[PDB]
Amino acid sequence: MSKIPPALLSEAIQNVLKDRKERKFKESIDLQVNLKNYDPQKDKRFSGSVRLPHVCRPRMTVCLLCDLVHEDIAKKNDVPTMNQEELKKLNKNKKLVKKMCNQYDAFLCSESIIKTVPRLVGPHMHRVGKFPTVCAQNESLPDKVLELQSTVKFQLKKVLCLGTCVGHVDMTEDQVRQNVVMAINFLVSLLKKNWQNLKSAYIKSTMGKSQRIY
Amino acid sequence: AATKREAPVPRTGIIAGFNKGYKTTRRARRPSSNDRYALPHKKLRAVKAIISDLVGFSPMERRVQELLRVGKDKRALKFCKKRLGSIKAAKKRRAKVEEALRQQTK
Amino acid sequence: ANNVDPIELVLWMPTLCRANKIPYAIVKDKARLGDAIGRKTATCVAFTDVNAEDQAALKNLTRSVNARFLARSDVIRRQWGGLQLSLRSRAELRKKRARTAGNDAAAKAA
Amino acid sequence: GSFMYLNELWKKKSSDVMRFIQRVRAWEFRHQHTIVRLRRPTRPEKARMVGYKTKQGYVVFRVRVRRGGRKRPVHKGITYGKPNTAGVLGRKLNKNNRVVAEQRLGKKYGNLRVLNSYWVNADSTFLWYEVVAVDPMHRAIRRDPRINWIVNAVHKHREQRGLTSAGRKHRGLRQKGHKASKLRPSRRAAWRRNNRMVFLRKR
RNA sequence: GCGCAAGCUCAAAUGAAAUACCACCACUCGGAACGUUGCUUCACUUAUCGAAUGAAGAGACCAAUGGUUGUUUUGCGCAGU
RNA sequence: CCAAGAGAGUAGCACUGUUUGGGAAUGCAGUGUCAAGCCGGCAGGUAUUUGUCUGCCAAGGUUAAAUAUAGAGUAGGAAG
RNA sequence: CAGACCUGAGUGUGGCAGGACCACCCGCUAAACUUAAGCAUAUUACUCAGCGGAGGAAAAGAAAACAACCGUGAUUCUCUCAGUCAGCGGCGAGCGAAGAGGGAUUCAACUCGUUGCCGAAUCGGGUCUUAUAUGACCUCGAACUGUGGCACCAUUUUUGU
Repeated sequence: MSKIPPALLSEAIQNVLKDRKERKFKESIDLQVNLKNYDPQKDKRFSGSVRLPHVCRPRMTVCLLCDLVHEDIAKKNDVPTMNQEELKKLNKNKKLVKKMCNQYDAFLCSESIIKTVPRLVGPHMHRVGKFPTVCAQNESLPDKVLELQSTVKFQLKKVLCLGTCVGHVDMTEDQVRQNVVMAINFLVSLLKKNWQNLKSAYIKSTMGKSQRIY
Repeated sequence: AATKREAPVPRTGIIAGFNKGYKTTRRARRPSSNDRYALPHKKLRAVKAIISDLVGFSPMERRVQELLRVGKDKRALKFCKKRLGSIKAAKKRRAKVEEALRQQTK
Repeated sequence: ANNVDPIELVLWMPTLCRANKIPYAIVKDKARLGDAIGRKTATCVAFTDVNAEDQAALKNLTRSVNARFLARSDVIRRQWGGLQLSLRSRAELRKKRARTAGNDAAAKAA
Repeated sequence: GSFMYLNELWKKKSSDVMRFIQRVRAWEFRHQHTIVRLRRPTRPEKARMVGYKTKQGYVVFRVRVRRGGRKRPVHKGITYGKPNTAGVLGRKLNKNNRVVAEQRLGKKYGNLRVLNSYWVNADSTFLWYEVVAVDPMHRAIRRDPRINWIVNAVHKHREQRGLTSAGRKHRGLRQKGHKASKLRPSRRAAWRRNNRMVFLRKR
């Protein structure tokens, strides 16, 4: 999918977007990828970070030891700080696991607790694709979260269909299509069977149906 | 086939260790016309195919074909190997049915 | 010819003809053929030529024959031959067996 | 050369179409007596290519031989013996059916020389081979200087000495040296050779 | 967050394990369509097979007919070349 | 102005047996099964795939001479 | 509208075959005794016996070999290797080879079927000529294809058409 043999207009996503209804409501466009055929107890699945230019993803949590530098300073500039104790409390209930993956795109963690952060929160962060990156006491927080913010997650499981959000209608038709293109370009460049087990891909608006890419 | 015969082999230059006995002076072999061996001597194909067409298929051929038609295509692993015998043959059948169908289909 | 000692000997031919997209007829008997050549029977036959004078009729025919043979051939390639029991058995399903009457003998009346 | 077609066509054994042909033949033989002269082969392609070339002296036979294998005949199927060659359907039968067939043709008359023979059919019962047999007496044939070799003293039979290629197959002839070996001087001769005795002139 | 509404949400909340914008890997039946092909009915009569005979009346005879046996000039329908 | 015309239920494979010094198979025979885009086919003594590379081109068809004679060989020598 | 053709009979007509012989051959087939201190595997033996069937010898024979070369070039046979570092094998008993080299012998090599082969089959049988072919003519074997030509070494591949 995504393309046409003489490369004129090229063609599927462009027809789907051009035909697509316009509306005043703020329609997300999400990508539905469908997997089929694999070598199950031979394969390690895909728990992968797909980076998508322009996805509406930027928000983020900073794990530090509790002292003035820079945990107190991060609270007064209104950054969520999660100390070692708080991080353990976050992890358990099924109410909270969904709002952590859904309401954060970047994770930052302190230098003086570097062994401890993999040991504790790593399984949740794995599927998310935005693993905690190092934060020093001299760190600039907005300058460190770069590609984590562009990340969207692929978690294969035995999933024959997961949905991801490739952008909104506020992101151009080139950005939503470039994100599905980029997504396939990451999937191909990350999955061992590339696109052999890629049955179908679709983009769908908030109040639009799903349209297949050929 | 002629993919195996052409200006071969300036063997070199001394015994053992990747080179051996004498820096050849590789005579002009092989004008070997038994490379006539079938090829697509057009005749072969032509006939074979007509008749091939004329006869339809075999039960099996069809059988495997079914498998394809579904896509049980590691199957026939067996059919081709056992039925035809040997791994090459297997390959050979495999093409053979498959092709015929695939283009047949258009 | 459709009457020949191995039919196998010639079997590929209509097909071939068809392949060569040439006019081909399914013609009866070896014997008469034999006779135009004066042999006891005769085996395969074609015209390359004649004289033009004779052509027109030939042409008419050729079309029909091919129409009856090549153009349809494929269809003929669908259409199987054979299957046939004795008479008796026809008569049977027509009769004592399957059509004595209303059926085999079932309901005629209503 | 039409045979080119013929041959391939002829390879199509395993099919319905053939099996028609086969079937008629399979009623025909099945109706029919054991060994018959033919006014032409039913498989000309092999025949001509195993050499049939249209004139007298060339004689055609169709021949019926029971297939299967065989028992070791023993009265009442009893062997005393040490174990080894045992079983009712024991020793399997070295000579080939074709060969027997030819040979039986060889026995069948007081003339014919198998030029060769090919299988035409087999059923559940009989193998049919169509046998190209020659008489070596026709004056034209005898006249024929191409074939006249056939006439000669070595030809007081052939088939039972194992002279067809097939016979020669069971007779084992392959020129592949280390798969040619032993039989190359017959079975026996070589044995005689190989187990020679101390003929040393001097010592 | 969603939408016409708005319900549930979300962002409550517990338990053993949690959902609207909702993309889905978790049984089971369910079908024709999906034409194929597998085992199966029971259809049949032509291979085979048993018997029988110097192969001595198979079928076409029954009601007012059959023959859907046809084959078939011929017709119409269709469809096609 | 190009052609370029080489062996099938055989080859093969299974299976069985038999057979071989020949070994994860030397053959053969039976039975079943059953091959060639021809970038082919056959061979290259550890099974295989897998790939090269190396040697040939089978499966129809004829062919002195140099050898034998081995017990029972026949014409005509030579002998111990 | 009408009588074949085709096949299978029966004659006539001309051959052939049998059985011999069978030392050696050529096929085929195919013991046990023995040994293993037993013995079944093994061995004997792929021998005996049996059977078929030839010759003056037969057999074999012209690459789907050998190789691993500085290469070889039908077969056969001999010598050789090697009773072996090939090896098989109650792995024991017992078994067990090839290649090459030297060498003898040899100037040994050969066809058809898939190639346009084709102005009444170029053929063959018969006939009749010619003193044989040839000539000739039928017969009618033969266009279900015999001839010729050509035969994956070539033809010059290929292109100098």
